[PDB]
Amino acid sequence: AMLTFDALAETSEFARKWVPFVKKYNIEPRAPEWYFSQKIDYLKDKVHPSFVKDRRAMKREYEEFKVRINGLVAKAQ
Repeated sequence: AMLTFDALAETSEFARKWVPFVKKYNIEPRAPEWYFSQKIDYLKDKVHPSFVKDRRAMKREYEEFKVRINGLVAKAQ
């Protein structure tokens, strides 16, 4: 029930980075929590030269997003 104007805009700004990312590199699975948490070594079958750099940026964007959300849950009491 976290839907608030800040929660919605942040989720949308993140999904607008994650969704292209998933399509471009055919990320499996598509859920970002399960993907980064499966530390099954994730380089198999990836061939694009921008992947390593983009995956590292994206992990940082996800992690920061997850924190901003945490701070919106705690700002609803």
